Amino acid sequence: ALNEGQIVTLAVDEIIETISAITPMAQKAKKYTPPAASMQRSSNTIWMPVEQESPTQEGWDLTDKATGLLELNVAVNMGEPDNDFFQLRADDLRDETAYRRRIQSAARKLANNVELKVANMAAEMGSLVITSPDAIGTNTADAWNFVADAEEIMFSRELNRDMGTSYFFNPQDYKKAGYDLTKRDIFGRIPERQVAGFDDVLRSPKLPVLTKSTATGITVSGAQSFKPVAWQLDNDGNKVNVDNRFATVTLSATTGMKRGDKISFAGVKFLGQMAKNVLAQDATFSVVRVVDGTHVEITPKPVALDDVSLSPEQRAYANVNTSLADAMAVNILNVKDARTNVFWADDAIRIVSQPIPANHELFAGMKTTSFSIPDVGLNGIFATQGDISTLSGLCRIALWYGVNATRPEAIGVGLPGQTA
Amino acid sequence: ALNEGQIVTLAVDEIIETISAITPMAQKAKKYTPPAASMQRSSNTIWMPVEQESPTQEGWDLTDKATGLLELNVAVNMGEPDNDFFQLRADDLRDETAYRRRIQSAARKLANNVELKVANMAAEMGSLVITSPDAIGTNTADAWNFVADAEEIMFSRELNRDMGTSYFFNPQDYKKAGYDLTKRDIFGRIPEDDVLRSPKLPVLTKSTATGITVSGAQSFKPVAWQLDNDGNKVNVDNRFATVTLSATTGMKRGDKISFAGVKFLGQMAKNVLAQDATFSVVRVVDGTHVEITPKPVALDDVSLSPEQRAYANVNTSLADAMAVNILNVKDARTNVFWADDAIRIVSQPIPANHELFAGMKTTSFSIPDVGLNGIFATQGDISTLSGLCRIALWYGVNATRPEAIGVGLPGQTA
Amino acid sequence: ANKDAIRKQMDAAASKGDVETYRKLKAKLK
Repeated sequence: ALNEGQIVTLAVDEIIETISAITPMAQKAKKYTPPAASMQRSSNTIWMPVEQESPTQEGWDLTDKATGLLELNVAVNMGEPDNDFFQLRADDLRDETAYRRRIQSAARKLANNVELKVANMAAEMGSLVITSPDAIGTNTADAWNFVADAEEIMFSRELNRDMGTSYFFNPQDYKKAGYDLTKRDIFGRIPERQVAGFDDVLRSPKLPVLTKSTATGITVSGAQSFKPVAWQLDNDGNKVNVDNRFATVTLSATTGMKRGDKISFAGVKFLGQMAKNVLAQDATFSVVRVVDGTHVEITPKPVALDDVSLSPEQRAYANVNTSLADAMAVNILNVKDARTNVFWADDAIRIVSQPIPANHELFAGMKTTSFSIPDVGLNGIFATQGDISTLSGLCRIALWYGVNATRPEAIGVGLPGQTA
Repeated sequence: ALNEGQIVTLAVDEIIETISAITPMAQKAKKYTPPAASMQRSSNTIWMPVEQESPTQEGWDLTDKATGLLELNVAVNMGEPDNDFFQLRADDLRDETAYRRRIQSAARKLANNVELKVANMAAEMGSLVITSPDAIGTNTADAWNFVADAEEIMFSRELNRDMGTSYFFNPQDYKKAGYDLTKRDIFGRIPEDDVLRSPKLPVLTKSTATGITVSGAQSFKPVAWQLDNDGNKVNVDNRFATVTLSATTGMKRGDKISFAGVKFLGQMAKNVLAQDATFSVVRVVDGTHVEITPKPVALDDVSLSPEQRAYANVNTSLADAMAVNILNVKDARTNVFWADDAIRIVSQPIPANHELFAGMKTTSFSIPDVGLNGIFATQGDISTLSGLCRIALWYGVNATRPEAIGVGLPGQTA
Repeated sequence: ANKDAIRKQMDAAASKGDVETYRKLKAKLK
């Protein structure tokens, strides 16, 4: 009974409403819309700026304010679209309700995969790692207070000066921590400000399990020092921004190391971002990739305060008391398999999306309509085509988006049970 | 931002102009249109007649002399179309110039296939082999004049209908031959002796066969027809002759061979030439059998009827144990030359039912300069979220009269 | 001059879908 226009409108409406309602994790991420709109299938690397607040100056005459801080950009790439390709059988097109249900199932699949991507990003890119042999529980005698520890480590580092922190719990630890699901939805949101605050604790069942690192005795090789640099020359001789998030270090060996591991050099201590005061907490670094059998990359760039070569504008970007020494130990943190809990600041994860470049009505074989989800910030396409093999139509919903873990130092992952 | 009609027109125009522009060899090959053009996808074996040669008929009374003459045919199999099946993306269709660039890239590959097929067929089927230990150059004392030798061997042999031959150089030998190229097209065509250069001329690898001799006394005769398995009469392709040899180790398709005593004849006058008869093997059947591309028909053969002897092209038959010389002793990048109908390009329009099935828009075009017939089709796919585009070219290159196709092999020092 | 008018005729022919007229007009333009 449905005609093509009703098919398109109902499907787009269902996708938008379902994806907006399902994902809480993507809502917490700060959506970023590139100024550039591209007609190319291969998305250009978006270099979006990362802003650290300048200290306010008081007085009538500000001619001498100067102090142009270092401008650093982070790179986000958009992968191939995440799509759901399926057949629209005659049963699904019998009336409005069946079509709504099928499109809702497709949107549930896409939204679940978006949440999975965000959760994997946070777990495998989170720098602030907090561990102890205990397990999360209500009693204070022999259990965690994950919210309290995360709040304390955030306040000590002064990363979230004004805005609130988003805490995410896997269902088991969410139940253990004492949070009740009564009068609550699946994710822990209450069925119902934006300027400030809005500190929320939610339960996300998409948090992965962090496999333990089967690596012991790895020592730093050489003396590595890292300085945040805004520009570098590419092979063409032009100037390209430097992703100052990742710093590659040289180790004795990388055997038993993978993407998800966490490390914490023995002699390196964290610093308050706004005060540069040495903190008692050991500095925690998260690996992103293992380049070779000798080199490895880590999420927070260790920039030592006690660097003579460091410029004052570069010294503003400091999170380490002293650089890597000659024979420091990696001191791997995640020693036991455990489901992770992730927390991050206001702008510690960004969702980047731009409309899919496609030309409509040129090829009469398929009908493609572009839709956007403003609440989540995902741009997508909805396409249908008649297939003679199944004597029905083929439908495809493709979402194009890129998750970027900007400011990985503000993403915290807390995994309990690291007994030995 | 290109509408459907604009897509079709721009694509077809781009394909036609660029393929007709960058096909130098395919435009020197004769264009043949099959008389029977039907909407069928099966590739028929087209039998085009070759020029009829008849014995000298002298005297006032010629009774029962028109009858008995041989009419021989050569077969071409067009086969399956050469397609370039790809996807059209949004950036390609955003404006006319990008679409023209994409379609030009596709038709450039199609022209690659056409030229590569023609050049490889000419190099591996050409039997008028001329070699010299020297390298091609303008130095009279120490260099080799490829064009002069090719013209002399084609004139002595009388296989050129007096319209001139076509010489194709590879860029190295074209540069060495001292051709100015400033007053010439990119290929040397004198835009508004026709010596041209092509970058798709293959390198003819050396042949390692050393101790090859004819197995037994073999004589070949031109046969007009034969009975197939169904009992009907089918023409016999009188180009290739199967020769039994002592051994065929180290012999491959494209190897140029010669026989010890066997010599060319003037094709029309039947006078013995100085040059030894040069043959090209097109297939190695067994360990003792090869297939050489011109059939050696001997003047001195007494078993031949005068109608059959009118096609003789060698001095003598193959003896019991005759040495088989190998001409391509050393690796050299080939220079080819051919005369008149030595290569024919056979093509007919691709059977299509336009505007009959919704979703697929097929447009049938033709390239007049080259003589290729093709089809251009677009359809939209949701498994790629892009419009599939297909360009087909249905053609068959036939090397009619391989005796008229030549291969020049410089620097055969041995 | 008339080149801009024959270019409009070329564009109209291309939009219609007639390759032969488009090619003839393109040859005329050059």
